[PDB]
Amino acid sequence: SDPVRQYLHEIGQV
Amino acid sequence: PVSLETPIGDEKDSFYGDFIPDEHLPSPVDAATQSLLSEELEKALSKLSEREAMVLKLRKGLIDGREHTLEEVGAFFGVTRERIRQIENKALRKLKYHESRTRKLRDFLD
Amino acid sequence: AEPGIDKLFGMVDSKYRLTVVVAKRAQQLLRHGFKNTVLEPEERPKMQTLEGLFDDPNAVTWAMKELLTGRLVFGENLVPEDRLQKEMERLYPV
Amino acid sequence: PQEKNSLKDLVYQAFLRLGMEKTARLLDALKYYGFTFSTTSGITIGIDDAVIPEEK
Amino acid sequence: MEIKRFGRIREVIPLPPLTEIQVESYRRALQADVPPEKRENVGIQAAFRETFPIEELVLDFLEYRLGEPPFPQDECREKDLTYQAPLYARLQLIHKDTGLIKEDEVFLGHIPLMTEDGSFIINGADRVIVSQIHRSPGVYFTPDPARPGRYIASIIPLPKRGPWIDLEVEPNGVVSMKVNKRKFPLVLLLRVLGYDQETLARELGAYGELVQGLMDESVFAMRPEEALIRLFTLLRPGDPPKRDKAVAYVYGLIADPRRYDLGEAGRYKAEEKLGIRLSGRTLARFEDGEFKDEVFLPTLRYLFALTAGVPGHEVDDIDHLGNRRIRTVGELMTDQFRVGLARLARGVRERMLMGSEDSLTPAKLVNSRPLEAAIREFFSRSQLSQFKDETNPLSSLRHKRRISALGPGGLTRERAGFDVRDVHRTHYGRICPVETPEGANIGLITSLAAYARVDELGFIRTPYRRVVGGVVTDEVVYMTATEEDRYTIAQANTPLEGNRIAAERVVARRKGEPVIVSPEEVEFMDVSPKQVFSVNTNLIPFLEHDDANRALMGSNMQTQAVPLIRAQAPVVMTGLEERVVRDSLAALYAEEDGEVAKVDGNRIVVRYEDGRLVEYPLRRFYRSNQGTALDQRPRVVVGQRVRKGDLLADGPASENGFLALGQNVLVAIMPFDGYNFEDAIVISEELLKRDFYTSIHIERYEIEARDTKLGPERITRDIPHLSEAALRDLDEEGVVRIGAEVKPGDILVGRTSFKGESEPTPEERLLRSIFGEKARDVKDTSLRVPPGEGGIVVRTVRLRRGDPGVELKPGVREVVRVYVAQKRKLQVGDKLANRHGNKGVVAKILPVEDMPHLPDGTPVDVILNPLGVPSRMNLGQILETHLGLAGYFLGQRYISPIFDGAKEPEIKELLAQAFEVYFGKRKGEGFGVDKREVEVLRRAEKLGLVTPGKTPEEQLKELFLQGKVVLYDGRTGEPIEGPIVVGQMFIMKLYHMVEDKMHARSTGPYSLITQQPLGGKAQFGGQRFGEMEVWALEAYGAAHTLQEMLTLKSDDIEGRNAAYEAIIKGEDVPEPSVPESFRVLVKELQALALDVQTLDEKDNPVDIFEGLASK
Amino acid sequence: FNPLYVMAQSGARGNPQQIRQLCGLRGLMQKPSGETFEVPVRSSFREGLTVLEYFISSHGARKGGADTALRTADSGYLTRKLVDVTHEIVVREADCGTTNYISVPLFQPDEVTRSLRLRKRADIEAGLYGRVLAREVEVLGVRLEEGRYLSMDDVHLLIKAAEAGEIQEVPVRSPLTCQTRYGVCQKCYGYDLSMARPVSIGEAVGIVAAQSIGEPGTQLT
Amino acid sequence: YRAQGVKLHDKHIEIVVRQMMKYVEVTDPGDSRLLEGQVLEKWDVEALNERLIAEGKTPVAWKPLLMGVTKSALSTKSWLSAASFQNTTHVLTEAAIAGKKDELIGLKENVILGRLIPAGTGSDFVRFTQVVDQKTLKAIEEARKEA
Amino acid sequence: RVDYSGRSVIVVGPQLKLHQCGLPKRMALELFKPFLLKKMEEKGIAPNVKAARRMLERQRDIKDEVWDALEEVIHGKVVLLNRAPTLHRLGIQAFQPVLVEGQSIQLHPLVCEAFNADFDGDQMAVHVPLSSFAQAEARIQMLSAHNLLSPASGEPLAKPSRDIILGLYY
Amino acid sequence: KEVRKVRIALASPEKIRSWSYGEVEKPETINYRTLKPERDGLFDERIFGPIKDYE
DNA sequence: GCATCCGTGAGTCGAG
DNA sequence: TATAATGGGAGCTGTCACGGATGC
Ligand SMILES: [Mg+2]
Ligand SMILES: [Zn+2]
Repeated sequence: SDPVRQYLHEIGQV
Repeated sequence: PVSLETPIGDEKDSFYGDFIPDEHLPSPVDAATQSLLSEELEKALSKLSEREAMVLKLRKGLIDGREHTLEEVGAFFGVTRERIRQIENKALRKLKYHESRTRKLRDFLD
Repeated sequence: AEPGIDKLFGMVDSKYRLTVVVAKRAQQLLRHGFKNTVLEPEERPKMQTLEGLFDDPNAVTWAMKELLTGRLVFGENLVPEDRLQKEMERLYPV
Repeated sequence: PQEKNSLKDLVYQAFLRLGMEKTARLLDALKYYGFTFSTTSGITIGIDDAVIPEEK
Repeated sequence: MEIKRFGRIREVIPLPPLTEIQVESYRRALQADVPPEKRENVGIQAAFRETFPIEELVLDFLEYRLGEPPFPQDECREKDLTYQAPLYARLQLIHKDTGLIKEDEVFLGHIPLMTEDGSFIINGADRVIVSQIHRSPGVYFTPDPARPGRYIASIIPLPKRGPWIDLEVEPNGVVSMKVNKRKFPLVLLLRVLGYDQETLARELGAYGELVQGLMDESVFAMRPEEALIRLFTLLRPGDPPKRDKAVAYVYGLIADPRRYDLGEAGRYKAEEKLGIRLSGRTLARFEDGEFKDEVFLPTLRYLFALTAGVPGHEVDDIDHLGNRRIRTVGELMTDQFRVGLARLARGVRERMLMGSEDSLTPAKLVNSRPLEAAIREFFSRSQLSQFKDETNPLSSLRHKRRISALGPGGLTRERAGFDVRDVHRTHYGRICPVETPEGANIGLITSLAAYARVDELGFIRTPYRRVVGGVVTDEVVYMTATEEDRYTIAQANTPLEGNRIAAERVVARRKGEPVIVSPEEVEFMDVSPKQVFSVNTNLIPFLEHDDANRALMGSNMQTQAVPLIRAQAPVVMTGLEERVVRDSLAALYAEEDGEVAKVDGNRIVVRYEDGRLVEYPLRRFYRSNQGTALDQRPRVVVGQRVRKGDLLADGPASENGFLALGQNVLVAIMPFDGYNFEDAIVISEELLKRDFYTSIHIERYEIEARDTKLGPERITRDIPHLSEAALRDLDEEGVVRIGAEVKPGDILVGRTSFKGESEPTPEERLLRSIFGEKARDVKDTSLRVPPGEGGIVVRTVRLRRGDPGVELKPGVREVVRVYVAQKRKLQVGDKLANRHGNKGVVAKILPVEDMPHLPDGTPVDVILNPLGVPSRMNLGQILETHLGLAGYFLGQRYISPIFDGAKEPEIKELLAQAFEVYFGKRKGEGFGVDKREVEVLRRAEKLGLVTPGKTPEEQLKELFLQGKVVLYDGRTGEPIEGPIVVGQMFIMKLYHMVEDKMHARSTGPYSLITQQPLGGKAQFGGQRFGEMEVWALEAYGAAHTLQEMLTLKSDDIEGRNAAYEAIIKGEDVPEPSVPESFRVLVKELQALALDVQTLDEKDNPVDIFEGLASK
Repeated sequence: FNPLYVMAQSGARGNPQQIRQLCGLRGLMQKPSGETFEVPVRSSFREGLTVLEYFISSHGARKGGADTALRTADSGYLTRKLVDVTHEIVVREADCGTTNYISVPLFQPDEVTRSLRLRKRADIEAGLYGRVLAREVEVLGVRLEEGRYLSMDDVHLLIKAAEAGEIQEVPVRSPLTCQTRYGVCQKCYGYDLSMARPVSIGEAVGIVAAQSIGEPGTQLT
Repeated sequence: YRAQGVKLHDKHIEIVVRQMMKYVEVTDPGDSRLLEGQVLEKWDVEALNERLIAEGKTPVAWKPLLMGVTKSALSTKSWLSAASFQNTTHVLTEAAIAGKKDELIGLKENVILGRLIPAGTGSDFVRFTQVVDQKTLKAIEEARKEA
Repeated sequence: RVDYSGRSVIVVGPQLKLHQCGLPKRMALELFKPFLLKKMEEKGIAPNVKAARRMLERQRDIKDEVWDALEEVIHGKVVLLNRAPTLHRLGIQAFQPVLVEGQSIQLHPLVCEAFNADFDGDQMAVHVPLSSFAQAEARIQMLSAHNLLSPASGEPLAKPSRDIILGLYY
Repeated sequence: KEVRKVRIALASPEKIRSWSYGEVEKPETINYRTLKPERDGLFDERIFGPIKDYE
């Protein structure tokens, strides 16, 4: 629900 | 710039944009005035001859929206540019006279 | 209360029809400059000026009074609209 | 004695029998005389006009 | 004249400084007069101490100072300036590595100063910051609505200073904690705090079945670190559980004094409720690397003890005034200061990274813009910051004492049910039960009681006298509601001989409950009845005789009273009318004993004992926020000996130092020809003749001349196409001359604007050709007097660009202000009211000969309908009228205190003494009883008013003692058929005046998008014909009228134009067209990707845009 | 001829409870909880209250004001709902032709006596007045024809007949049973109550219904 | 209302109640296209069923439904009426999906359009009524006789 | 929001007939302004409409003949009075205006109940129905004297009250 | 013709493109100096029409 | 079937 | 245009009742 949190999570997968 | 939706008051009931007038679209009064002006102009132009009213209408753009040169109005009536300048000047002379007499078009001078 | 309002409501099946008849009649009177009136010179509605009695400018008052006389005919489909307008413009030019 | 209810009834019956225009006239008349008499009647309120019953 | 005061109640203490709730609060907040080293950590000081040191290089706070204001108050009001002081802070930058120290005093901007009277001047306008009531922080226990045998524990910090935490015992038996809408087992958090199964077992074991519900094996198995990471994964899912991140987050949520602040009041309430001591304002601590519990275990313990039904444990009443506190000016302002400071700190930390890590001063590190912005935002745009109400001095005095439950960090209006709007028993002596707004805000906006003061913690306290044995001391104790609940408090009117209680049975309160009690059981006693009510309510005489609903209106309406040129204090006062004027600061008094050297309209010079010569300038014809005139008049003469505290000048709405909100008029209570109908009021033309109810009002007009891309606007006397008649009262520069009378349509300031580029229509070409006159470059933009306004020009202010001391907003060459004044006589539609809630509009002004009159020829002033009394149940006005009659003839005024007043017998006595003067005079003058007086006496004994058989004089006196007299109808000469109540009543002219409210519009300005008329008199607006109005027209079946409202009279453009032209041509109005707002609706639905199609009967598209919107 | 008494009796102003507060005792007051105080207010406004009594009264005053304030929004909202639901209903014709109708009961079963008793006058008038008769009705030797709008007199006659045991209920045309599409018809509607006569075709009847139900809303306690 | 001393005719409450009972729910579709549990106006199912039973088809079995004034108002055939009431997005999404056509039957629709409402002087019953004076009337009559 | 509308404080007008209201002249001059311009043209008060309007713009340029003209304009016409909240259809009624000096609208006592109007400072709005049709609707359907009974109960709405009752009873 | 009905329906991207007089390619509103609308922006005269009549 | 969560509503006109 | 620099930050608490989808 929080686009920032989502994006940070995606970033953290690399 | 500032938001038209900027709130006025502590109630949610009013916006800033609500206090801003429209200066673009003519008011009922202004529209009325312009109409009356056209009608008084036609009334005054009817006191001329058809030809000398037509010369003025053609020269000032009341017809077709464009202001015709003396050479064009003259060529349109089959007369000389000097002839048309002359009938335009005597037309305008009669207009000014009828104006001094009836005082009709004065109030539209603002 | 409008004078003879009860009798006027008497003349109609629906009060709104009274309103329509009155309104349209007043439009007729205004359009033809009252010279189409069914009233007689002593029946003409009057208005008190500083000068004195003059014709009542109000067409709705006129129309209601006219209606009260009985000399007006109202209903649906009495005559084609164009024909009515033209016959009226022939009888009372503008 | 004429009071709210009787006067209301009067108005209604007058509406039925005499119609709108006359009832309007009746209403204006009732208004006029009512006011007129109300002023000369000598109705007022002093503190002694609220009367404590001995029974209290 | 003589002033006779009633009542036996002796008040041991005077009313407190009335604006002290404002003044002391702000004084404490700024600590300006305290030398920096001696400052307590509170207010601004506390904000700095909280924000600093800023760690990351380390920036630390030393001390702050406040300078003097750049401009005085009068100047600020004149120039649209905020009255304020420069704030500086001495900061030292330290490099912990190097040891290096750079220290400097940085300028943080300005902070607004409170004036002497407790108000502010913010951008030229006077404002009040209203105190805000709210729930006190602390730890509360409320019953759980779902499960009866269970409870909810709520931990509440200060607003914006933390999340609330709720402790609950779930149906499954496990104890849950709710934070930021997430719930978890409280046991986990306890484990993070370092609790072990042994400690919890020994501690909470006494309450049998719950502790096992607290027991969770897995949690006790894992050490506090694993529990901290686990808790963090519960609170912040998806965030990788780095241990330092977890420590930081939990600390920030719970133990961080920067992010979590219980009140000082929060702390005190917690300590008091749970019986513990807090090391600080946080729920836990971070000490020696781990977390240490503070709050949670005592609250859990109390919760369990309560559920178990252990004696000594109670639920909390959240509307109890022990649990509800006031946030005053200082606290609110300080909050915003703290916010701006935290932002400034964010900026500092960011600057401590970029740039050179070596060369930095404190001046380079600090940007004060966020702080300035937070404060400017609070004072300008907050809801609690209000345009001051200064209609009359009492208006502002009351405004400053108001208490709001609304505003930021508080209730919305839907959030307010019955519970909050209620009068709590604890409101006694603290918040007035009477003075609150009628309507939607009822119970939300309230007023501080007269003897009440807000303590340092923010709880309202009320004074009581100690009673030892049966003896009442003079020692007063201010108590909060919570402490008040402990004692048995006797009523203030309980009989006394000396200091001893003289009654065998006394009326007292125990926890608000009324009770009959022995003098031995009396611990305290009320100071006065005045302490129960607000300042406005305390100004209503015979209040005990007025129903509360009407008394409310009386209170509120005194606020609306307009200062009158002839204004007088009431003939019946309550004894507060002097104090109010004094505290208001409107009236002027002498500092020490002395002699008056000079007396002028403009100033008073006094030579004191000191020998020093002090000059007091007087404010003359100044315009208040509401446009009433504030002006001071000298009450002393040259060479007069004055003492300390003696009156020098009267302020507005005061007479010889007494509050004058109105006039004393001779009133008759009786119907008059229906002009009295339904609260309407009839008055005598004599009132206008003698200038009673006449008031001065000043309106301010303003105009700017600015730079345009088309060339400069100019303020000039040269205005295109205008007659000398039109320009007559304008000076060389184009500004109207002082002293000129201006009427609607008249020019105030002449201005020209460069005409926007346009091609003249061929019609204008022909016209211009006919008259041979060039169309001017400029248009007439002049400021004119609006419809219904106008008066005498009393002032002009002009401010140009390039002249000393003045700078305008960008683009603005010059600003002109014109002040226009008017003397307003009372007229039909103006509103009058008394202090008892009787209010009405003036419907008729009769010539004096039509006015009802006394036998001796004296006509009455006002005629009030008796029908207004019985349903309203306000009898105070009646008693006021009677005592006013007595006073009218005896030539005296009275002070009848609230609830200890003049009673009926005394009023009868005064009335008798009055009758002697009213009659005996006549008998001596050689006149006997009138024939008509005899007739009236006949009808009167028929009414049982007089005793039959007594002499006419005896009977007339019997009537006069009932406050009734014989009254003659000025029209007939015949008497009114019965004796009528006549006397002096105090009546005020309120701020609602027909002149201000009357408005009409034919055509006018329209809105941009909707093309519908604008709103309001000020915009020349049209009336709103709303949904309900439309319903009315529909129910009448009036279709064409309704259609007119929807089209020709609103947003149908073609239609309204055509209608105007038709009406001025005498033609009937045209058939209406499509309303522009429907086209707007269609395009707005197209913007939403919905296709809206108007169709004909054949289901073919109809184009209402007439080809204009289609390609 | 006392002024309070005269005003009260005439209906010019005042009602008994208000007069009771003036000359009588003020009476019992209620706590904020709604629970009543044991001690009443013995004083009357003529005598004047005691600060404790006055304060005790304020709770109820305030509760009343809050009641009102919060009620006007609820009534308003209701009215708007009613308008939105009934707005299309108009008298669109003279007779829909239905044979259906409703029988207005003149007797309510009484619970305490467990037997029928006569409904109150005004209730019957509210259910009867200005309605078209569904079937012919003969009572007390008078023939009320089918299709007759009931005058207030007609209603009084039916009530007197009911007292004489002649008739226990009245067949009547109603909007409930009306078959008119998008509205009602003149007959099923009846009197336009404001004119005491048959409603005119075209009257927007739904709006009037909503306004009629909605207007008193702020007075309901 | 009676308890508050408010005299109000049953008639009005009946108009409202009538609108409350306006709708029905299908128990069995019969030979129609309708679905079981589907809700529709009583008028429409009566017309449909008389169209089916006169066609020799099994009629729809339906049940009376009572819905409150809010729901009833929101369920009306007119989408301008419903969307101006409340729940504008819901009303408008379903209306827009369905390709719904507002027939401008009631008052609100016409008011929104700035039209002449179908009540009072706008009613089709009294709307077209003509007035003519006897002189012009007879003149026209002679004119129509001579053709 | 609509044109040809206005608002002011209301005052009792006992002397009024049931079909009348007091309407302040200054309000009337604005509300009827276009009609007034036309009439000012018919009578010689102004050369034309533009001059008439220019003449009404300044309050000191207003002579007494325009008031007589305005009296002529409003003849037989009615205005709508409205008071908020408009709870039922009698929240709006039609009255024939009687021009009055002074800034207050004068309201007839008998209609106070239907408007729930009183004299404690209530204000009302005025509207001018423009067309022959609207004016007809107002005079016939909406006129105060023509609606005497409650559309709700059928009982009399405009009826004696307060002072009137008091006097008659006395 | 007279309007007897109002239809409301979903709009294809095709219909939305048929309504459109141009594509707004730029976040620009009006020019900071001239105050005239910026080309291809939200106020563009080439898209939504001329600011002044017949000019 | 019955808890439960989410979304949607909550009087009018005036002024500001 | 090049030292190295590698996962955010502010939360908002005193309604209240209903319709309707969704969940064990
Ligand atoms: Mg009022
Ligand atoms: Zn029917």
